[PDB]
Amino acid sequence: MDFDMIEEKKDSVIVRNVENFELKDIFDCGQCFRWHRQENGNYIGIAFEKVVEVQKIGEDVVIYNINEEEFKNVWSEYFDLYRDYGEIKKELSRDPLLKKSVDFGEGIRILRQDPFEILLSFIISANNRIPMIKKCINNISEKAGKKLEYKGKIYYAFPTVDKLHEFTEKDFEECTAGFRAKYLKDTVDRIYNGELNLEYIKSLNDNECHEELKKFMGVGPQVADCIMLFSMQKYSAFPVDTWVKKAMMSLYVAPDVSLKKIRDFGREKFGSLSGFAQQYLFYYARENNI
DNA sequence: ATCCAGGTCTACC
DNA sequence: GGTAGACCTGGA
Ligand code: NA
Repeated sequence: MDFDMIEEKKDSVIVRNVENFELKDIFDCGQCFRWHRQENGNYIGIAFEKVVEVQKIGEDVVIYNINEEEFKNVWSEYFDLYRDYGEIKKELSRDPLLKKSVDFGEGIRILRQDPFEILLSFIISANNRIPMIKKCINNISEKAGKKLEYKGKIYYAFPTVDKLHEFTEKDFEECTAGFRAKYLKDTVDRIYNGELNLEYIKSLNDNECHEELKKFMGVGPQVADCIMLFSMQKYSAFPVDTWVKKAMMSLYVAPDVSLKKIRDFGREKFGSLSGFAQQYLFYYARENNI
């Protein structure tokens, strides 16, 4: 694990001896949409019906608004703290072409997020800009999510399946999902009536999981890979969006290679570490606007 | 303006 | 199996 012990305080939990953990790298690498950077460098986020604030001071991480029981059963896995990222980076760095990207995002960790929230979040992500994606997700939450209080402000949890099933296509359009509104409505319908079961899909091996996710309207090869990587821990995923495409064309493939060929090339080369390789590549490419 | 952003769906050889 | 057009929105 990438930490050694924790200390439960009155208003938070302190995680000691943390390694491969930097706030900007984790929250701004593209994998999540409900974490917001604070003036002081901290980040406040909403996940699993809770508001959490995270601060990094030296080798210690302070997670506000949670206790030890919550750290053990929810947040330790949320931050993927049981995985040794030093080994991941060591293996990937054997490839000189990946070195610069790994060095740039040394503190990245792949969060273990909720399948339902992630499914809808990435359907919204298609042919969209992150700022807009964040707004749409928060609007959806404000419209039907549970009220949460933290430091004088009311935050809204992501809606339950039952509450989201109450949405009409127009409701999604109002939250500004654009043309994706119909996809979100259809998807929530299939989750609600049980046509597709997320717990079942998450239990499948990487390839079968990917195929089932593509059954959802609005989900293609890229969105499916994001969903299984970010909420189902299927690490052979290699989501090829515009940024990863650019990164791969700069290092491994020609400018006329299809996205499918790029995905297959990446998965073949990086294997079980494809998802991690993709994140370092994405973050470097987007931040440096290659 | 025309293109781009965490693409996907539809029509079609 | 592989491939041009259309598609909400809004900052550059
Ligand atoms: Na689909």
